[PDB]
Amino acid sequence: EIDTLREEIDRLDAEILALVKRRAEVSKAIGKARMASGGTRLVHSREMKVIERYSELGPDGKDLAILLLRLGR
Amino acid sequence: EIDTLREEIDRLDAEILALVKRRAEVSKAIGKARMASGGTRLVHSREMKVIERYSELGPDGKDLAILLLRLGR
Repeated sequence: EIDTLREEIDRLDAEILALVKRRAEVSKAIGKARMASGGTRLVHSREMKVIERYSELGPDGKDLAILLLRLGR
Repeated sequence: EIDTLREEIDRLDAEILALVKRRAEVSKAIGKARMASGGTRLVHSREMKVIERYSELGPDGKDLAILLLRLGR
């Protein structure tokens, strides 16, 4: 049973890593299109709603959203 | 196009949040079974391999693994 639980963590990490890699590539695409338009970063609106969604995990959820933001350049 | 990219970030965040919530519940299950056996935490072996896997994202990947570990009690 602890074996099968650790195996399930391995699967969840594989999925999370794949999604996070892809979120960074989509974010960098967005940031390139925005910087080619000299557009203003959506820090107070968009990025705050991203943080709010992860905040449901607690304090570590806000820090997680912050890393995801750093990761997306 | 920036609209459709932001929509794809919304989907990736929804998936990541769901997986992270579940990883915390599996981790807490593992930690309960381990503490009921008075077993030694696998800090230097298991948790280091968890950090190594996320390290492929860079430095923010190691911090991400560290949060995932904190999140799983």
